[PDB]
Amino acid sequence: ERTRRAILDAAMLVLADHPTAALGDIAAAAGVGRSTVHRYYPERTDLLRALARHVHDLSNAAIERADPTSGPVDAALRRVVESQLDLGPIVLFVYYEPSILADPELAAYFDIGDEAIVEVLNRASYPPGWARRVFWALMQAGYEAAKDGMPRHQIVDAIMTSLTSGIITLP
Amino acid sequence: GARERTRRAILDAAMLVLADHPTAALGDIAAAAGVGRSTVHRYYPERTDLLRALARHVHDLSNAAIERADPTSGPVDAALRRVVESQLDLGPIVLFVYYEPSILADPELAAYFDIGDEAIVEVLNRASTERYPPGWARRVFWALMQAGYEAAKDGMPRHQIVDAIMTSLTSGIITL
Ligand SMILES: Nc1ccc2cc3ccc(N)cc3nc2c1
Repeated sequence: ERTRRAILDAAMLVLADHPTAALGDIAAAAGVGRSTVHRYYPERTDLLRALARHVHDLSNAAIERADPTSGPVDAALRRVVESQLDLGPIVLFVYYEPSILADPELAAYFDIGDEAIVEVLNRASYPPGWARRVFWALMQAGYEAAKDGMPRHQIVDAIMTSLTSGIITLP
Repeated sequence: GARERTRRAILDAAMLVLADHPTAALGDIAAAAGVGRSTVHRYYPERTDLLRALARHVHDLSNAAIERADPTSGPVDAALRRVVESQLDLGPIVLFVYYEPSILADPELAAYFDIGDEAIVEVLNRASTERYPPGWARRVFWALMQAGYEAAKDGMPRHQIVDAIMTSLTSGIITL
């Protein structure tokens, strides 16, 4: 379990910045040899799908830790947003690398975990499930802004304002 | 000519096939284009070459579509709606190519995507009575567009997606 964790953390750290990195680069960052990675993940796709699952699990833990239904909605959503942003740009990688969510099993797993965020967005309230889509869309813009080196506070403010007001105001 | 037509056939086949089968082999795309694997390799020697070409082509379509929407004609709300429609109509292949410069670590493709990418921002800013960090509006627009492509794969009707994107841009989703 420790070695598996070292490998997946190294994959997160490395692929977030260098999405085409060799398995050698990932092994080195984990403090292990290539054969080690191979023993757990025979093919790159194996590693990438394990990585995705691990990232989703960390995302779900951060949601539970943020405790979205506890206390005032504004402060609660900010806790959620801050801790999702702390995952970093690996999230963009996992959602956009074509071979990852192409697996139907993993795609189904990915649909599970954000029910409490949806509750809170519902409480503070559009086609079916649109609000949920918009929230994660704003999160996506947030990850890209973080990628540009924008400070977490300003991203969180931009997301919260976008949730309540959108980005333009029509005459 | 023949080569131009063949190139367009391969790209058009890639746009359809990869939107539903993101891991499809180059040979599978060849078959969908009605050409031999041998022929496809004279156009794109490796799959990754086709992926970069497709991404260029889609960015091209995106630019032509914004132009075709006459983004500055008439009431700004109706104009913005035309722009949204124009991009929604590109289809779910946009989900495949959006983050591709990053995915492929291809700064050249990133530079390609840059060209024309301020027009949407001009359209948004000139439809707004107020004044967010650099690039925020652009990124939100495209994130919402992709929520749109996803909703569309999930059976949401075009007109309803356009209404939702428009409402999200101009008013958000919650009240605190
Ligand atoms: N673009 C999207 C769409 C739906 C999503 C659903 C999620 C559920 C749980 C979780 N931890 C993260 C999620 N991220 C999503 C991102």
